[PDB]
Amino acid sequence: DAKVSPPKRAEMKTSMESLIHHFKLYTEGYQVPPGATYTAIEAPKGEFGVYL
Amino acid sequence: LQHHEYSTYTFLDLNVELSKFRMPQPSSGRQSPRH
Amino acid sequence: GALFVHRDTPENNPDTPFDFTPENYKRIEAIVKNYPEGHKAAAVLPVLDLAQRQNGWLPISAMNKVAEILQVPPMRVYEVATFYTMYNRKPVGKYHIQVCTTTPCMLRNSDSILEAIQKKLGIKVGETTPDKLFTLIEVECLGACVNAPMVQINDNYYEDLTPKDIEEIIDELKAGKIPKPGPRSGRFSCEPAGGLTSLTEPPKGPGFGVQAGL
Amino acid sequence: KTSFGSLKDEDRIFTNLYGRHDWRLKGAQSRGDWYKTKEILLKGPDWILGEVKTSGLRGRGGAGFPTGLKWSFMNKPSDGRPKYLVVNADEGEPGTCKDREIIRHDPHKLVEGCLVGGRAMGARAAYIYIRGEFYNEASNLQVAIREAYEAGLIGKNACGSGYDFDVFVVRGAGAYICGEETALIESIEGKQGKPRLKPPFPADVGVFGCPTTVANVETVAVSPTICRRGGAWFASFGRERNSGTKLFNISGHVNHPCTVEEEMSVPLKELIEKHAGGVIGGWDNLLAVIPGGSSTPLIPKSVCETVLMDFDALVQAQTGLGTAAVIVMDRSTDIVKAIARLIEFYKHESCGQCTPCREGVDWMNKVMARFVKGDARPAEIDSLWEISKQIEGHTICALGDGAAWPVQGLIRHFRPELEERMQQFALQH
Amino acid sequence: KLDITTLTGVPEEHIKTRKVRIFVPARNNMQSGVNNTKKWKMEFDTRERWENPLMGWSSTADPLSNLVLTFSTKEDAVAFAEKNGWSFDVEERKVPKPKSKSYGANFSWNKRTRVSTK
Amino acid sequence: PSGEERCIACKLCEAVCPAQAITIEAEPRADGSRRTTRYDIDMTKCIYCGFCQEACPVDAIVEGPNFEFSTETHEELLYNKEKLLNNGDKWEAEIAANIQADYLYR
Amino acid sequence: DTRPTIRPRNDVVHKQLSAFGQYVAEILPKYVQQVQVSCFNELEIFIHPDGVIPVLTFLRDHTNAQFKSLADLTAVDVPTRQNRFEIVYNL
Amino acid sequence: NLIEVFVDGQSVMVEPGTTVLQACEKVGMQIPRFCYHERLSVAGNCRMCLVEIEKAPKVVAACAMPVMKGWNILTNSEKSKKAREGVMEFLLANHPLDCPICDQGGECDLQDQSMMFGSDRSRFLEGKRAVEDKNIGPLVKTIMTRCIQCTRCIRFASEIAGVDDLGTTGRGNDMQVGTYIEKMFMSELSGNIIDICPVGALTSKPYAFTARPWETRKTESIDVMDAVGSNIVVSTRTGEVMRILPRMHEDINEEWISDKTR
Ligand SMILES: Cc1cc2nc3c(=O)[nH]c(=O)nc-3n(C[C@H](O)[C@H](O)[C@H](O)COP(=O)(O)O)c2cc1C
Ligand code: SF4
Ligand code: SF4
Ligand code: SF4
Ligand code: SF4
Ligand code: FES
Repeated sequence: DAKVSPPKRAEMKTSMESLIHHFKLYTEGYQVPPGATYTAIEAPKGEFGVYL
Repeated sequence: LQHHEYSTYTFLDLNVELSKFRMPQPSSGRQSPRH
Repeated sequence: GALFVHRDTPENNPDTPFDFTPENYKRIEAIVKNYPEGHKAAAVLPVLDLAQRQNGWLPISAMNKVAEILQVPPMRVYEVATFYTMYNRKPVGKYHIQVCTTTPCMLRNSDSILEAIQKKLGIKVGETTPDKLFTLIEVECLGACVNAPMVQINDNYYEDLTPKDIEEIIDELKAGKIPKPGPRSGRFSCEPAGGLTSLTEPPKGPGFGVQAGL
Repeated sequence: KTSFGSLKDEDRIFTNLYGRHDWRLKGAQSRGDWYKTKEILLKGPDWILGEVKTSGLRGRGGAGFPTGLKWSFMNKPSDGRPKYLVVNADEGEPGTCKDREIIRHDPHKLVEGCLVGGRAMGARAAYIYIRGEFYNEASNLQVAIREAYEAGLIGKNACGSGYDFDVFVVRGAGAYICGEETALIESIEGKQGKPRLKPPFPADVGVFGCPTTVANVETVAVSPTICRRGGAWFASFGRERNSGTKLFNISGHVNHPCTVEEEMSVPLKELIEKHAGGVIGGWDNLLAVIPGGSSTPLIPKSVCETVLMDFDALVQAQTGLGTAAVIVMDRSTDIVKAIARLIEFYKHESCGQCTPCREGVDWMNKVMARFVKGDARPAEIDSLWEISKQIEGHTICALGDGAAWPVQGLIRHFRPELEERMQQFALQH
Repeated sequence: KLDITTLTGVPEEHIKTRKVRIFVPARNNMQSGVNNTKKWKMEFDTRERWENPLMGWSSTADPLSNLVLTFSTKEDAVAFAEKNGWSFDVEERKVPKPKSKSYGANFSWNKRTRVSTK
Repeated sequence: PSGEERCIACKLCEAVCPAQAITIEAEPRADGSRRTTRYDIDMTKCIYCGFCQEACPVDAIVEGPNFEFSTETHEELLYNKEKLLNNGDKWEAEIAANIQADYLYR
Repeated sequence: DTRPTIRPRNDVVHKQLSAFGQYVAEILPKYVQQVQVSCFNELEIFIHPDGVIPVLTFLRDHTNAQFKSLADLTAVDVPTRQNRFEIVYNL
Repeated sequence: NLIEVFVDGQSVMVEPGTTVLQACEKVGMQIPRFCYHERLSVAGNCRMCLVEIEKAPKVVAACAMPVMKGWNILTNSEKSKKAREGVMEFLLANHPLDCPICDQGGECDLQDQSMMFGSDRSRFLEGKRAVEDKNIGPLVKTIMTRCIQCTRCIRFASEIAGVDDLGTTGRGNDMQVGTYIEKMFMSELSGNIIDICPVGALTSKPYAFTARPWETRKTESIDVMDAVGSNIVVSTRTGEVMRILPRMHEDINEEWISDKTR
C-alpha cells in the first residue's frame, strides 16, 4: 500500500505515482484515521503498551 | 461531371452572389460582446 | 510531426508582406454578412481559408491581418490556425498530395498508392519536392471511404486509384495539365463497380405518392 | 411484416444517389422535389413534427435519437432570440460517405429539408456545415441554393408560404471532432472545434447562444419525402422502432464497394452479398465487419451470419448501427493492425480538451501499436480493457466512447489472436 | 473568573507582554483544498529571531514561538486565553460567498459572459 | 559520475529528519539549477537513523561507512556543506561500492 | 474489504465487548455516561468523574469483571474543552 | 425558491441553478477538482469532479452540472471513486517526475489529490511526452511539461486580467498552453496565474528554489503598496520573508493581489 509504506526506489524513480507517494510519505507522512488504541506486547521486561 | 469547372474562389464567389438574396441579420445589441 | 509554436524567421515574420486583394475584401465582406451582427468572430475559419487560398500558406502576418479585420484577439486566430489541419502554417508545394491511410483505405491497399507516390516524386511523407511542385502527406478518411485508395490533390478528389493511375496523375500534374477528378477505375460515382443494383428504373416524377392532401 | 431487406426503387427517397440525372433544380423537380412545398409549410410546425414522429425517424448521424421529439424540443414560444437549424455535413466517421453523395448529387433535396425543418422548429435560417475537404460538393450545394433563391423557393417568402428562411453553407477546416454537434456549433462560432458540455443543450443555448438543433444531412433530406409521402409510408419499412430507409456505405474487402439505399433492418449478409457481390473470396473468408463506421465495435463472422442492420438488433449484438458504414475485412486482414489504425485516427482527431480523451486515447494508441508489434504481455489486455472503460463514459464528447468501443470489440472478439501474437513475439526473442 | 496564571508556571514576561491572536487560518492560495480552514487556531506574537554567529542558524529567545493551539470554536479559544491571562485578539472567520456559476453563460447570446476560448 | 552534486535541494531529507539536524537553504545557481547554498547537519543532534539517505530521491545524502571521526571540540561536529562534500569525495569509492552491494534491497 | 492489505475484522469480539458494555452500563447507570466499541475490538466506558472509585472497584471485584490488573493510567490534554484533562484508565 | 437535493442521503436546500459541486460544498464535501475555480468560468475539462448521481447510469461533472430537485449525490460511492482514480491515472500518465525539483511540491493540488483520491501505483509502461518551455515574462517561470491543460491561466487572463494572450495551440495529446508567438504576458495581475495553477507549470521566478511550503511560517498581514489594502500572507522562514501570498477577503481583493504587492 504505497499510501502507507514507501515504494521501492526503483519504482520511485520510474513511476509518477510512486514518486508522489514517496515525496508525501517522507514529508507529511500517512494520515492515520481518528481514534485511540492501547496496543500491548509481551516485551522482554513485561507488558509494553502504547496508548496512541 | 460539372465539378471540373470550379476554381479556388468558386465557393466564395457564389456566396457573394447570394448576399442580395440574404435578408438582414439580427443583432445581439453590440458590435461584439467584448464591447 | 509539426510544431505548434512560432519562431520568427525572415520568410515568416510579423512584418512579412501580406494583404487581401480588393476582390478578396469583397468576399470577406460577404462572409461577415453571412453571420449575425455582433458575432463577426464566427468568420475566423472562412477568412483564414481565404487568406490561405490567396497566399498559398498562412504566415503569422496573415493571422494577424485576419485578427485585425475581424477585431478578434490574435491568439484566437492562432488557436484556430493550429487546431485545424487544412491550414498550412508553413509554405507548401504547388500540389498538396493528401492520401487517406485510415482502415477503409488501408484495406484497399492505399499503402501501394503511397509507395508509388514516393517512388515517383522521390520524396518521403512530409517532404517537399526540390522544385517545390508537390507535397506528400498522409491523412485520415476524406469522406469517400468506399472508393478504393483516394488522394486529395488541392481541392480535387482522385478515387479508385491504382499505382499506375497515380503515376499518370502525377505525370499530368508535372506536365502542366488538369487531371480529371473522380473515380479512376471506370465508375462515375459510388455506384457498384459492375451493374446498378438499385435506381435502375426511371424516376417516378413530381406528385408521386403524395399522401392525402398536403 | 416479418422479413425485411428488399426495397423497391419507387420507395427510395434519394432517386439520384449515383448522379445519373441532373442535380440542378430542373432535375430535382422532375424527380419529385419541391412539390407542394408551400402547402407543407402552411400546414404548420405541429403538423410537420407530427409527421416526423409518426414516421418513426431516428437520427442518421450515429446516435439514433428519435428525430421527432428532438426537433419538437425547439417547438417553444420565442424568447426574443432567433432560432437556427444546423445541418451536420462534416462526415468524418471513417467508412461514411453517404452525406457526400447526398450533397453532390441530390442537393435540392437537402435545401428543401432545411426549409421544412426550419419551419417545423421555427428556425430563422439554416447553417450547413460541410466538410472542408468537400469543396466541389460545397460548390454544388451553393449552386443549388442559388437556384432555390432565384426560383423563390427559399429566402423572403419562401415558396410563397410567407416564411422567411435562409440557407448558409459554412465549410469545415479539417477536424473530425467538428462532426460533434456542440463542437460543430463551436466551429461555426469561430472558436476551436471543442465540444461543449451539456447542459445547456443546443435546444436552449446553441449557435451564437441561440436555440439550435444539429441534424445529419440524411436526417434533414428525408424530411420533405416523409412529409409528402406520409409518416405511415416511412414507418412501413423496417422493424418497429427501427423504421425507415437507410443509406449504407459498404467499404473494405468487398467485391463491389458502393453505397445503396436499402430498407432498415436489412440482414447484413443479404446487404453485403447482393449490392456488393459478397466478401472477397466468399462469405467463408469473412473475418469481421464493423457495421457502423469506426466508433462501433466490430462483430465476427458468426454474428454477421444472422444479424439485422438496425439500431436495436446491432445494439443487442454488442455493437451499434452508427452511420451504417459497413467496413468489411476478409480473413487476410491483420485485424489488430486495422483496430490500431482506427485508434491512431482517433488519436490524430482528438480535440484534446477532456483529460480522459486527450491522455487515454494516445495511451491506447501506444498500447495497440505494441500489440501490433506483439511487444507486450498477456496481462496487459485486461489493463487495456480497464483503460478503455475508464475513457468511456467519463468524457465530454462521445469521441472517448467512439475510441474505447473499437478496443472493447477487438478484445471481446479476438483476444486469442492478441495472445498468440504476444507468444510469437516472445518466442522470437 | 479562572486565574490559573499562578498555576501554569509561565514567567511574568510571557503572560502580560504577550499578545495571543485567535483566528481561523486562511486557505493556502496555492491549493484549492479547504480542509485546513475548519478549526480555530491560537498563536502568539512573533519576536526577535537573530542569526547564530557560528552557523548562521536563526536563533530565538521566545519559548512560545512555536505554540499553535487548535480549538473547535471561537468561544473555547477565548475562554482558554482568558484562563491563562493572555491578551487575546479575535479575528472573525471569513467564509467565501455563495457564487452563482452557470456553464451556459459561457456561450451567451447578448452578454459579455460569452467566452472567446475554451 | 559527471562530477556535479546530486543534491537538487528538494529538502525532504531535512523534512524527514526526526532530530531536525539538517538545515537547507537553496537559490537558483548561475546555471539555473537547483543547488543548495547551505546544507548544514549537526552530527551532535543527528540520531544516525538513515531516514535522510532513505528519503533522498537522487542518492545525494548517504550515511557512509566511517564511524571513527571523534573530535576534540564540539564545533567540529557541526558539519557544513563543504565538510559533507569533502567527506563524499573521500569515501565515494567505498560509498558507491556499498550502494552497489545494497541498492537491490532498497 | 478483504485481501492481504486490509486488516481482518473479528465480529465475535465486537459483539462480546458491546454486550459487556451494555452490561456495565446497566449495572452502573449512575456514573456511566457513554459506551463505545471501536472497530478494532477495544471497549471504552465513559464515566462521570465522581464514579472513578465505584466503577473501578466494580470492574476489579465483580465476578463477571475481574479486571484485577491496571494496565495504564494516563491523561489526554484537549484544551478546547471545559474539562481539558481527560483521564484514561486501562484495565 | 429553494429546491431540495440530497448529498449522501442528507437533505440540503439549494437555490435553482446551483451546481453539484456547490451542493456538496454546502454539506461539507469538497469534491476534487483541477479545472474548476470559483472566480473563473466553468470549463469542465479536467473531469476530476465526476460524481455518481443515484439511479443515474452516467457520472456527471459536479463543477458544471446544475442540480435537479430530488437528486441524491453519492460523493463517496464506488463509481465516483473509480472515476476519480481513472482521471488521476490519466493526469499522471504523462506528468513528469519533477516532484523533488518542482516548486509546487508539498503544496501541489495534483500530489494531494493523487494521495487522497488516486491510485498508489502506475500501469503506464510507455514513454512520457515532453513540451518545450515557453517564455511569457520575467516573473512567471514556465515548465510546460507539468501542465495538465486545466485552462485556469487562460480563463483567468481572459476574464480577470482582460489580456487575451494565453490559449491552447494544437489538439489531442499535442495541445500546448501558452502564447503561440514569443510574447510576454504583461499585466498587473499576472502573478495570480502562479497561484491558480494547481501543478508547478507556472511558478514564481523570484521565489524559485528558495523554500518548501511545509517549513514556511505564515503571517497574515495587510498590503501597503497601494491604497486598496489587500490582505496578504507573509510566508517567513527562519526570520526572513520568503514570499507574499494573497489572503481571501471577498470585500477587498477576493483572491488576487497585484504584481507589485506579490
Ligand atoms: C466524434 C464524433 C463524430 C461525429 N461525426 C458526425 C458526423 O460526421 N455526421 C453526423 O451527422 N453526426 C456526427 N456525430 C454525431 C453528432 O454529435 C450529432 O449527434 C449528430 O450530427 C446529430 O444526429 P441526428 O440529429 O440526425 O440525430 C459525431 C459525434 C461524435 C462524438
Ligand atoms: S540531499 Fe537529497 S533529499 Fe536532501 S535536499 Fe539534496 S536532493 Fe533533496
Ligand atoms: S540520520 Fe539523517 S534523518 Fe536521521 S537524524 Fe541524522 S540527519 Fe536526520
Ligand atoms: S506539479 Fe505537483 S505532481 Fe507535478 S511534479 Fe510538481 S509537485 Fe509533483
Ligand atoms: S499552465 Fe497551469 S493553469 Fe495553465 S492550463 Fe496548464 S496547468 Fe492549467
Ligand atoms: S472540476 Fe469539473 S471537470 Fe474539472
